[PDB]
Amino acid sequence: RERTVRLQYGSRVEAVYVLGTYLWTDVYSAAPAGAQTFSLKHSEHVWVEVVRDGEAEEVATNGKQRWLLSPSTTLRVTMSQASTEASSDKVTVNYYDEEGSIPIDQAGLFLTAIEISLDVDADRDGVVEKNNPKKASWTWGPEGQGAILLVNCDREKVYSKEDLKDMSQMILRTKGPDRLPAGYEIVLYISMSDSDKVGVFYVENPFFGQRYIHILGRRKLYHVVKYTGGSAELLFFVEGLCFPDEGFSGLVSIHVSLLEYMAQDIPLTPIFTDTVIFRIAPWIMTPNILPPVSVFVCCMKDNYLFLKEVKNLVEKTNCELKVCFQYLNRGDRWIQDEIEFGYIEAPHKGFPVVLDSPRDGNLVKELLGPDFGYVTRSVTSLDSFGNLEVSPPVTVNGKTYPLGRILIGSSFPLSGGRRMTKVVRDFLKAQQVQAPVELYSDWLTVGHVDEFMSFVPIPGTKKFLLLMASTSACYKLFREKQKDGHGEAIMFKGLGGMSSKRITINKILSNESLVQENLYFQRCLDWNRDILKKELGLTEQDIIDLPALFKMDEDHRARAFFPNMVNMIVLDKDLGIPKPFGPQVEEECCLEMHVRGLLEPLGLECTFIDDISAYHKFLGEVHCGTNVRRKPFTFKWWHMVPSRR
Amino acid sequence: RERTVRLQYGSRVEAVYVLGTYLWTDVYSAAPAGAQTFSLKHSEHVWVEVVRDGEAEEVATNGKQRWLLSPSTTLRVTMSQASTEASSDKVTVNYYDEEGSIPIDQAGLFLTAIEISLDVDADRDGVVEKNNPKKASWTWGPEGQGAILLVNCDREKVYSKEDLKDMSQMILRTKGPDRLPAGYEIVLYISMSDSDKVGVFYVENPFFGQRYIHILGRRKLYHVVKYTGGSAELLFFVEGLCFPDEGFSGLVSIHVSLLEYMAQDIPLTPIFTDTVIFRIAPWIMTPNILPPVSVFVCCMKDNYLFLKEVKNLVEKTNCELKVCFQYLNRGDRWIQDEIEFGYIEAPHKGFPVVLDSPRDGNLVKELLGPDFGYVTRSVTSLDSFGNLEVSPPVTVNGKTYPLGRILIGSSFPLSGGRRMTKVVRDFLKAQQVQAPVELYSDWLTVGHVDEFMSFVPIPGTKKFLLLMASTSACYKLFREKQKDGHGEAIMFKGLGGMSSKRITINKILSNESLVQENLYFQRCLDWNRDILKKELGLTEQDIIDLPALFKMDEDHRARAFFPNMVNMIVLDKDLGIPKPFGPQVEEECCLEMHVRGLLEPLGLECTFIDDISAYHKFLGEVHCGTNVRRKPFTFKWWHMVPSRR
Ligand SMILES: [Ca+2]
Ligand SMILES: [Ca+2]
Ligand SMILES: [Ca+2]
Ligand SMILES: [Ca+2]
Repeated sequence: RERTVRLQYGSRVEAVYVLGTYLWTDVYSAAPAGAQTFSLKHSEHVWVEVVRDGEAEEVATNGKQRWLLSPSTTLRVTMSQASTEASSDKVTVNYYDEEGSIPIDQAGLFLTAIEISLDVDADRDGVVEKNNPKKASWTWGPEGQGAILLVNCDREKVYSKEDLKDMSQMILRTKGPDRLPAGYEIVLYISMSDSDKVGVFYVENPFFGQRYIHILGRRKLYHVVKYTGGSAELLFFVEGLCFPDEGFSGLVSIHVSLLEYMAQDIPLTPIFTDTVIFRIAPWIMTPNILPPVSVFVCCMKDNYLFLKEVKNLVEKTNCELKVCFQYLNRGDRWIQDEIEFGYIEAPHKGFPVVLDSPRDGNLVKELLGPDFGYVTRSVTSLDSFGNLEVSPPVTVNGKTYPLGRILIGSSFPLSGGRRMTKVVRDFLKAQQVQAPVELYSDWLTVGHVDEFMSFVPIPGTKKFLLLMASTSACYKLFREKQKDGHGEAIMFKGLGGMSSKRITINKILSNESLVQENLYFQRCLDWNRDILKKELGLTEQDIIDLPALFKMDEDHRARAFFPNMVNMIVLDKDLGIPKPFGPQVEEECCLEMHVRGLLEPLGLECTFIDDISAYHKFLGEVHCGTNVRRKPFTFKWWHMVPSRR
Repeated sequence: RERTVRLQYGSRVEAVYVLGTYLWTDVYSAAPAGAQTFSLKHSEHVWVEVVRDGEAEEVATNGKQRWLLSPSTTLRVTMSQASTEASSDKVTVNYYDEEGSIPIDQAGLFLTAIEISLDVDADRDGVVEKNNPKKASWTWGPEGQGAILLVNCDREKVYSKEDLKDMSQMILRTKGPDRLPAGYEIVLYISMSDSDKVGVFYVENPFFGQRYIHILGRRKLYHVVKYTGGSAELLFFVEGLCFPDEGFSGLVSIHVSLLEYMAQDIPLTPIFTDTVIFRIAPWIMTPNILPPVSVFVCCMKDNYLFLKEVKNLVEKTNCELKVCFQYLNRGDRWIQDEIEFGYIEAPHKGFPVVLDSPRDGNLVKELLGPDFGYVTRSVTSLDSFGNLEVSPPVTVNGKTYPLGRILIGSSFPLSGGRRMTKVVRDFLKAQQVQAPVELYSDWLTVGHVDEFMSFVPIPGTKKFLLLMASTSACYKLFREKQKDGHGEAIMFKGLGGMSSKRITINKILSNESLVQENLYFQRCLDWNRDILKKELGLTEQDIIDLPALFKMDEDHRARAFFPNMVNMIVLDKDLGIPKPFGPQVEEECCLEMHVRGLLEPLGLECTFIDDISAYHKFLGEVHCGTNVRRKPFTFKWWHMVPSRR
């Protein structure tokens, strides 16, 4: 970093020198007319080279050497240490005419050397290293570098060092004498565009106590920073205001400049500028294979079997159970549909962050606990978080997705069908590290991917399975039981509001239109199976089909005939599975027995959970919801190398 | 690419098979209840494997082999050649119960195999290869791949193959029997977002002649494509509608799908989809080192010396001269300020493309010739193309910029000064391949980088120089001439409207405020010198300083005292340099002689061009403009690897 400083014809030049740079100095312009040669002297801590046509020669502090004056003969000036009060740092040039050895004039350069570095933790260990030479760039991957910012997820003032504890540190390190020379100041600044992406806090007046003031952000694009002599550090705390999105990459920049005062009405000159970049950490979703921490449940207060059975399930684990009831502004599934658990992470810190999309809007929301960051937002059913899932880590065609891939239900491109809102799809895409895939959920009345699919770990391995609803599996099973003489076996036993229908296996198998409707739904399921296999790199060995059955509405879309078992609580080996209420054979539900026969040999332990008995019947709607909060991946997101956007 | 096709319990399944895929087939669901084992037969061109728990075994066309029925025992079906009218492609499965060897039922799969591939020239040689396996991705670099589109720069109808000659080809290649089976169609489509980025043309009815119809673009997101039997190719022509910009990466996608008809009011199912991506080629600027083709000039019709001298200059070269006059809607420099020559290139074709920003707006604009593509657009003087330059190819800190870097004049970030409009800055940035740098032009009244800087090739080498205006150089020269006894030497000789001012070297050197104003301007120049050296990787050996002098206005901004020599016509070794009208010493302009002494030893040939005499004086404004159209770089832009955006 070479900087231009010219000796002034007929005056001394005084300049601040910033360590890490060096000066090239024109001595030729300040030479009086008619002068021929020049010599120079300089102080102990200034290094001076004479550079003639690109060839550099170090010069002593007081020599008598002379050089011909010439536009192509210049000085190179460097200093390796900042000035103190004991410093007189200078270079003096004397000029000579053709005749005689006594100087006819002299021009000089008086220097004050200071160290200025805006430092961040670019090497991502949680401590702010000195002047990381890569701090002005942000690169992905294990060898990648540059500092990370967390969004402030907790929804002109004064803050202590406690309130800012979760933000990122940025330190302005300086070294120099008691004061900057006359006409200089130091200024921290950001662009107008970044002003809604970040905020920066600082103690403006530490003699009055440490009261952190917001100095950069909305409406404040610059802040003059007071210079302290000697070795000094100013500590700033930095927060992100928003996640990456359509139009925002996640990258922001903060600058510090030493500015020189020219004159009134003249802008100040940026003598030196140092830049750090941050990337705001993306919101990341947790798949079913990650260790469960807490199980969240919502239901009506009187659904007693559901609560007892969920509690019994969780007691088999080390998880905590959190019970929530219904609310005026929210659907009956809201803990599943309106709330999504995810996390954010920086080298120094991370925490869980909940996305909230209340049906009727927000009316206070925690009630979820202080441990969570919280982010709240013409909508269709496809906008629900029931329509959002994420796969376990996969590798596809040699490309690794170490954080898994987000799955979103949609309709065929030319179908004119429903689609999750663009703003939410754009958000998920912009987080980049989960590389989302759209599935086809629009053949379902409600239109949620969690109605037809889920993932479970295979106990005692690092592998997993895709679970798919299958109508073909159900028809096969019922046809077998009928052939076995079980055709009169009744479903919905114990649901009094279903009894008059007297639904048996025979009655189901003889309903011709229902058969055709379910062949079609199987085609819809299989279309998904194929996308999942392609985009997750799965084979048929990775998939288990659970029996399901649907009825068709007037839009030709599906709703559950009996509860969808695939939407289940996965806590490692233990699975809470919705109780299907299937046909009773030998006083056991043939659906429950079939599912156990598929899952148990893999060491998966099945517990059927009754969420419908309290309602006396089942019309395709479930009035309860569950959500599991999980430990984040061990893999650090910033070690991923995502495809070029 | 594995696709799910199930045998149907109690019916035959007919399916289209697309080459490049294969089917996995469930035979277990179609088995009657109570059946134990199955066998199979198949035709000559269908390959069938029995896959038991992931282990695959090829099966003969007619064997007697039997396998136990089981959900985990499936078929894998592949075909390597498309069907003809002579084909009967089929797989038949027979089912058996426990007792007896005669089949109790049979299910079968009748196949029609077709080839479908949407092909583009992804390997960038100008010919459309068959099914490039990378055609759905776009990667930069010499080993990079994916197809390139040109914007249509020539500003519900019918077109011949002639009008579309400059667009990109895309070919849908198919192979199959006389017709698709009942209930299938083929559809080309694009997203709504891409609908303003592209257009696609096709002959809908070739029996009526080849009349190309616009089938995809604004308002048309899909087009049903007629299937022809046998080996067939449908030829599409594709055009880009716009350059990359803020919010548009340059990437677009086109899809073709085989859709299956389900039933009325049911959306059609996308059985197979093939995708090609295009990148729209960026607009690229030509630096002064590229070979000149044509020189464009504008002036008033009576500036005779300018025209004669420019003509004489161009006659020393092989370039063409194009003379343009003044227009009601345009400034006097418009060929320089409102017009910018650049080019676009695709593997098959490229041409020059002019950016047009008329002062008062457009009132027909060519008049520049048919050989050029043409693109026309609260503005300040910084928005002028006089404020836009591009460097020769450089390497900086090991990073190559094989196309050079675009340079744009601006003001200091905190200055509240003028800045080129965001839309234009965003455009230049989005082209990506010239990686623009902002300089400081706002200390100039007009505020154009071309007032203070330019580039010239060094004859007989591959190197170049940066030319910088220097007030220090001028003061040095005048002080020498004064010391030499030339203080009364007069400037502006022959300009009658300057005579009464009687400006001499003495009069200039004694004006104290003008000295201080020009020291300041030199600081502005040097601030630029430093940015240029940093961002272009230049040393002091790459720079020559030309003497310049400015006067200051009420805003503290600079205008030329005498014509700025740095803004010059560079045609290889020959430089048209504005005639400065400097002080006469020994009947030669000391400015002209000084400039010759700097440039000539490098083999640069200097010609001074008088653009001001026709006006009788010089107030800082130039009434003529020039622009040089050049050959594009030999380096292909798509071979560059730009930084992640
Ligand atoms: Ca660190
Ligand atoms: Ca969810
Ligand atoms: Ca090709
Ligand atoms: Ca220009």
